[PDB]
Amino acid sequence: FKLIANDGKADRMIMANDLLNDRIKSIMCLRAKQGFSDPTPTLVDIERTHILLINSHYKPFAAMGYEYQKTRPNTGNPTYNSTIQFSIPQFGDFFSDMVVHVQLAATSASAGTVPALPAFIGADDQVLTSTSVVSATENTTSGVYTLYTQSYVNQQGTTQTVAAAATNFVRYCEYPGLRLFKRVKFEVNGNPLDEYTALAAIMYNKFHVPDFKLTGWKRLIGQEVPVEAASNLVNIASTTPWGSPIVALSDVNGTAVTGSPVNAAITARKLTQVVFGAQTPKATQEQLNMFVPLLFWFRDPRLAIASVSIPYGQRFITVDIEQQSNILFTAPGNLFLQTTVETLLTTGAGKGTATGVLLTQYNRYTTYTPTLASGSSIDGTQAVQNIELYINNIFVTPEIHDIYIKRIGFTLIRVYREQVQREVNAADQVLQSQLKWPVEFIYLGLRPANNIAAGNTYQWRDWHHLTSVTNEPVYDVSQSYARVSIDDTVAPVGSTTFKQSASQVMQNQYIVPVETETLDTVRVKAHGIELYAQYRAQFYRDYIPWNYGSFNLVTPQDKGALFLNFCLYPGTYQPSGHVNISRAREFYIEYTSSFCDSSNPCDLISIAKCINFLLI
Amino acid sequence: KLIANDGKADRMIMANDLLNDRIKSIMCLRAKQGFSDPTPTLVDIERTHILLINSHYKPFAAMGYEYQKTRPNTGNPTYNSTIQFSIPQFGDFFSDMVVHVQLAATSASAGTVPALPAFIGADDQVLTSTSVVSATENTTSGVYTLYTQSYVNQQGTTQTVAAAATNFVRYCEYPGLRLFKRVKFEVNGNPLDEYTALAAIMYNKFHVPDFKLTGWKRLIGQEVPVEAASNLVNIASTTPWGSPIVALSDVNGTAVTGSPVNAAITARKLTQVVFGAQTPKATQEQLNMFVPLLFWFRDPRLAIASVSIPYGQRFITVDIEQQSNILFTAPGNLFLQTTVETLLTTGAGKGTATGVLLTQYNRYTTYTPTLASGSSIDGTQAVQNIELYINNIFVTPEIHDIYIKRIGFTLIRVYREQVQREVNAADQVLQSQLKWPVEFIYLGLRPANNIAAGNTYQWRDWHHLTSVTNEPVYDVSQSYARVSIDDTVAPVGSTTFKQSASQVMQNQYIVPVETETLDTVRVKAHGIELYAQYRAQFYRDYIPWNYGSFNLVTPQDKGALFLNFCLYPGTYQPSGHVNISRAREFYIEYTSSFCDSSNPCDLISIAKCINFLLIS
Amino acid sequence: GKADRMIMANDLLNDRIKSIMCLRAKQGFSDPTPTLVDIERTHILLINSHYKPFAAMGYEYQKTRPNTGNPTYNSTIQFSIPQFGDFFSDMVVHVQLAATSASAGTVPALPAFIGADDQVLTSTSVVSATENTTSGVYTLYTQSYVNQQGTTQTVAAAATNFVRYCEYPGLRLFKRVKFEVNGNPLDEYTALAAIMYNKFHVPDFKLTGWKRLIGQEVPVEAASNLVNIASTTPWGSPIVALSDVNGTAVTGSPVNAAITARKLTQVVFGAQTPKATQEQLNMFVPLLFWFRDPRLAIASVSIPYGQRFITVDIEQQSNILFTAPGNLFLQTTVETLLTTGAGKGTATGVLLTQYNRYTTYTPTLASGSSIDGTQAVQNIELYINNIFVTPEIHDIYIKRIGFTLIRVYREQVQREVNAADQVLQSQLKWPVEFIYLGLRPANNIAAGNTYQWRDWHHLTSVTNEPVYDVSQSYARVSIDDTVAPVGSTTFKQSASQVMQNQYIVPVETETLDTVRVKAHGIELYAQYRAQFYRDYIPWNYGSFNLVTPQDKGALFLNFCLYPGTYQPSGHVNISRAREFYIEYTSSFCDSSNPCDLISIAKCINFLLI
Repeated sequence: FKLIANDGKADRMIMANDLLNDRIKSIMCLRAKQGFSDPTPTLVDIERTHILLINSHYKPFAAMGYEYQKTRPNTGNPTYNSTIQFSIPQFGDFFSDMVVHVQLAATSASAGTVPALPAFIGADDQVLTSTSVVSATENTTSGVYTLYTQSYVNQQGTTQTVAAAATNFVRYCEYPGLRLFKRVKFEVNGNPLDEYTALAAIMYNKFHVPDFKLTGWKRLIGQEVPVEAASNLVNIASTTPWGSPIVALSDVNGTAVTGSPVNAAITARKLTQVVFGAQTPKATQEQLNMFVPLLFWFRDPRLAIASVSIPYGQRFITVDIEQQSNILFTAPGNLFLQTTVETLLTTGAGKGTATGVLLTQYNRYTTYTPTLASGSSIDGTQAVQNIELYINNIFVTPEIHDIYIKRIGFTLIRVYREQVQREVNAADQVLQSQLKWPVEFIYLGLRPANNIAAGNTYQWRDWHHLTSVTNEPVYDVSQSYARVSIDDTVAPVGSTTFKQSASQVMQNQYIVPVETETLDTVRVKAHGIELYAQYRAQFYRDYIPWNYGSFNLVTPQDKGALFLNFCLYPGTYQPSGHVNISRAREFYIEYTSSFCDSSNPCDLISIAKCINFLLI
Repeated sequence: KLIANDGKADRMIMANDLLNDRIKSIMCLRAKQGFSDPTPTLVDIERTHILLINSHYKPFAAMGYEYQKTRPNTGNPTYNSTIQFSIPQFGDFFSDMVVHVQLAATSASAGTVPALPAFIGADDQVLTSTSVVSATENTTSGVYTLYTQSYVNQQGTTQTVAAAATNFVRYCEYPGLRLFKRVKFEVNGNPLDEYTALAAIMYNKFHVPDFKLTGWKRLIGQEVPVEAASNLVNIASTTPWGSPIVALSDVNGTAVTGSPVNAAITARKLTQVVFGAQTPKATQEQLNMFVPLLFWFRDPRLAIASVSIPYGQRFITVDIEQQSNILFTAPGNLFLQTTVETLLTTGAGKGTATGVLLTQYNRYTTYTPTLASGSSIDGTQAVQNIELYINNIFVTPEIHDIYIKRIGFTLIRVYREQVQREVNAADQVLQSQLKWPVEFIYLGLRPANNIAAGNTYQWRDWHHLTSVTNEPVYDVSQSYARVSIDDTVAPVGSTTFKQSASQVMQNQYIVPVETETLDTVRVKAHGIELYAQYRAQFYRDYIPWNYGSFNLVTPQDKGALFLNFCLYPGTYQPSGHVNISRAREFYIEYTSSFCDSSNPCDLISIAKCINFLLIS
Repeated sequence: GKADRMIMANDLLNDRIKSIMCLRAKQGFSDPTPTLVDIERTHILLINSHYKPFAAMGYEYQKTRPNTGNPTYNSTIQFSIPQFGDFFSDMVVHVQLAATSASAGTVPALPAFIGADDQVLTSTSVVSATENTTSGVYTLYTQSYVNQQGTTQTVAAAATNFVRYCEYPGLRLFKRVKFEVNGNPLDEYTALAAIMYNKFHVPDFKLTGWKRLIGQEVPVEAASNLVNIASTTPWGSPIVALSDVNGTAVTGSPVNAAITARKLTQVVFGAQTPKATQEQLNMFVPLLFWFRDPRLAIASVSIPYGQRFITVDIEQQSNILFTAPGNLFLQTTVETLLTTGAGKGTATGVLLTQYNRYTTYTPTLASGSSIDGTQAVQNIELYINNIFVTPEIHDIYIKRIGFTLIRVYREQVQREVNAADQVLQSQLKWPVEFIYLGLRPANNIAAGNTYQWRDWHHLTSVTNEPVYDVSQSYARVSIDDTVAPVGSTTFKQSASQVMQNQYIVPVETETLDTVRVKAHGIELYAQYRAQFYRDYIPWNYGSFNLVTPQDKGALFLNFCLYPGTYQPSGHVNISRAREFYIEYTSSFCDSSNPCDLISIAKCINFLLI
């Protein structure tokens, strides 16, 4: 390998090595001519035209150091559903990133009871005890007698008695640290300098937490992380779990049989994910510790705020705490409704009834439904045991401090501007009344009001979703077949003395959350001129987040998270585009919906990140 | 305390004594020169030191951007045709481009239940419209083996041979990437840059990091996994097992191996489901894709001046793939049930249909999803809409005339593709497509069977760069039954104590096992070894791991290889290349343990080259 | 206006243009049009295809064998760094371990009896029973060995274990990795450093390559058959879409599926999965030195050939390769027989009404079947990126750069038995950017830990929680065609519970509750919960250079603003680092659970040319 540095027009345009050699020849000639001791050029001489890919240079930084400080609230002992205020203490010359430690006590539901059994299903042979409800359907035409049985059991199968003791489990809503803070306000002189709601926090959750930060984020805000679990070998090369009668069969013409398993060719095991954190129902949710970070522009160290610039007299962080009934929820515990259907096929007298004779075919179907206990609810006395605000304080030399205060003048900042418009219309043009500055981009969703309804038993999960979520069962079913001869003098093949039994039992059940999009098209108009034409929803949810922002902008998992973009580099401090303030006044977001109507009201959530300034 | 000066280390890193000397100096000068405020500027400070707190930014020359969509000039779009778009006149510059493709809802044509398979056993053969039955006697063992096959639906209902049955339909695994057979950007009828689907899958493997992946999938029609939670599988302090087996101890008090104990955590299982375009469905709903055009000017810095490429002769030209390479037939609600029953009788005629005293009965059952006969894709499926979206950029008239006058030229990156079919285990392949400096090359050896119509897995293998075989993974439901048929005989030890067992296929998984087609790669140019003969994993794993930062993904595909010649692949600033001279006589040598005459493979080679584009 | 004036300052720009064109016209330039550099003195151009030419440079990799002869486990291997390029940069080690199997062994002896009655011992099964004449339940215990197909294995017959590699074997094989210069370690690190990198510095756009480089298996996505088919159901008709006598849908009666869906599962079949034969393992273990950065490649003339070496100490095979249960399983069967007539609850009781079977399978080691100690290190080679520059620039660079800033590892591991302690960091004597911290239980690396192959790199106490997939089964059969079955004891009951699969959940118990950091009478970090160092700090700092770790015990004590960048951005001063205390709280570590406090610091040093 030799390094060729001048090979035609392409190398002269990319490396320009002959101009570089002419610069070096010429620069050594002048250094010598002028009386310099060392004629060889300086590294910045070369870097006037060329870039050095091998370069160890760095700049010394003006001396600095930082330290975190904890602070308790001014507002007494913390509770749910209250406003908590923090003073920004006088410590560092600057303060930067902030995070709040939240501690919620271990908690359990109150003792309740087993509820009443369901109603009868069949019209005949109805018996209701304290442990089961039995009914039947007769069918004297076919000879099939169908017997329904429902009962309450625990996980081990032991039947529970109606009105006996039973306790529900408890669980947290998904991303509890994000729902806990209804509003977060940075306060100076009584006036909000910036504030955001849980709506802005979940938008951050959907758009700005890439994978290399995701496990820490979920742990910071109390969301359970899946744990990987490995099975036994399911495949062992050169063998099979199947009984040999069905293994490696060939038909009478020598063709390998379709549906006949053959030995495995690899040795493998299965991976499955389990969760057992705050969102998983438990008899006792243990103490929940969260570190909810505050999503203000000055998290950036370059944008730390001068302590002398904001009077200690009234600089506050203020956090409105959510109600407990929106954070902690009941859910079925160790109690399951067992539904059982049995079919009896008789041929003799009384066939199709409880008195039929000669039973040829028995079938059984059994599902299990996790059931809530009655009178068992969340402990309304659950203590908020601790809440403390952490502030990164930054310190600089007195010389640099003086120069810095006297010379920057102003700093560019980003603020949140929210608006929530209730909608029953399949199409509307909503004036964006709350927008008043240059807007870089707008988070946009159309969240169905039902996602936050107390009557929605999936509110713990649906609350941060921006679509309509329907719940889709996927059943794991175990299938049995059993055959038995009851006459030891008669060949069973072809005989009714060769009985038949089969059963289908629910092994498990998953719930698939199917998202239904609420937005079809979105149009952005200002003074009657289109900022965005009427484009399909997937353009703002998939394309714009894919194309712009690099590792600062995440293509969101939520099918309802839309990104109205107006700059070229949405993540970066350096400005790169916005919508002017005269247009920011008369600003319309027009949507079309296949979902929203009077029967399904929705909230059009628009959250804008706007450019503002701070003088010192 | 901020320390700022601990000996050698702190001067080299922070140089604070120097900084304070500079401050004293500047303050004395500005006073002596007659400045009223002698405090240094922030600019003075930064000539030697970096300020870790600095809100400085630069104002940007005013610019905005807005998208505009246009319809093709070539009439109504269809499969297997050429679509051409004009790049309309609108902005001073045009940049990122995406194309909305809208394929209609579709479903397969009505077919019939196929014929039953051939007999398996030689004895007792009976063929009926609903089942095929054959047997194998064994009068030595007493085991009578009965084979029965039939067609059923998901509910298990028998289906008559030649009865109506309809296949499901699915899209291939990245329909947006396969659909655009070729994508050209023509100026004056000549291709300035063009790429094929092979370039798109290379982008899919190397340049879609996970924080862009979900959106990327939704843009090009790849279904996205949905997380699904199950009921509780572990409840702390209890167990699903029956109590006779729980927490056993042997005669010596030691806990029994294989005896379950109560759980110690409360947990549920997470599982992923898909139900999008690649899942077989009765109806595949309307497919709306937004396929990004992977040209260099997608970078906003590198937008194309509209004055430089005149309207009326600039075009985006897309060649559309055939429908049969995009939309596919799959089994629907029809399954081959393959049942094997073994009857162990011990009385007279044992091992025969006339055996008397049945002791043990075993049943084994698999289900195989089966295609219906004469049920294929709807060839009339319409391309309902295709539209090119171009981001237009507007700048001030003042900067526009300045920029076009002074910028001179712009760097561009072009695709240079060569495909060579091979039947050799080893070979030297001249790269006749390389005319310009080469930055890096995407390399794969894709078996021809991956894109062949006879491969029933083409819908999935088409983008893979290895040989892919299908290993089954079975979930089996094992049952046992035991029944005494005589109430006067003690069951234990009595042939009246029957035995019955069944093995039922609960589900089946297909594991795609990758067999690598490349063993080593050597790169040789003008008689110079650029890369010595190295194992493939050096190019697939180490080079993508070490280079490119978040611009280079370590590919999942075991056959995706990255030949690198620059230090920062993905950046605009050039960082190394292969000169034109060596690019003009460039050989890729490979060795392969797979490619022979029975397994032809395509040595796909796609280079990214540096070229230049002049103004105006 | 007002807001745009400060962001774009277009009025000032238009005047600078108008101003510049006037001056150039006065001074007699042919072209009054301003330069782009003129514009960039005040404004930034968002559309700009400018670039600088780079001083010519190419690179090539070179491959070298050791100086120490043929490689073996548990030895020291040294590579020279040959004279080739003007600079050398990133380094990677190709390791090739031969295909291997366990030795032939035997089916172990069967378990002891369980019940006190009716004990029977053959070479294929153990049987024992527990009577109950009060209830009439006769319980029958059966244990035996089978293979995966269920064929009964005979005691003392042949059986071979399987072989598996420990997790991340490329990170454990390199016990010590070392860049020696003029006889002295310039930088060195152990496997503890490498696993910290595994936890903090491998983002997921690099993760599949990283795992393939160091011998960690990659999960493979696998799709199933349709489990939901819209407008139909797997359930048989009698239980679908039921309504009660009031017209209300029955709770627990399945309905037709609304979507068509299929499952995705993940499987592994790489070096961590037990196999009859592990095929030859090929790893490319990257060497994690500071000079992997091309900007910081070491100049050849400054550290010439002959006084520069890479020295690697190889782990013992016993901590890399492990035996595992192969195709051998302990089947544990319990059968209950409820009889009501004479002799009820014993083996002679008549009138059997209810049968139940419960069956689990436990993978079982074979006796006398161990790993192959002859297993060869078949090849080991060091790859070095060499960089070439023109003679003119190289002469200038070697005369002008002066020095380069470097980063080096400083490790201390102190065994602890205290629930709380304040531990002096004796290994820090240079500025400190950040420290990786963990309290690893000593049993995670213990040979007596069957799960050592998995726990060795974990920084918490890992416990194993089983998760079972149980197949439930029911059977009824009428044994008298002249008696109506409903309500009759001639209508028999039968049920079985068979283990379909078992998963093992690694539950991590944290060993660190709080961490406080002191240095020379200064609190650098007040006593905070571990989750502040594990979760908040890696989340807020480092951008794509700092991954929030999955290991619940990995902590990041940060002392800089931009960890992972070359430009310095904060450090613990030399005076404080020289008297440095890390105080911890533990709810796990005590006399019975020894733990190792692992502190690995990244320190700043400098290198002269």
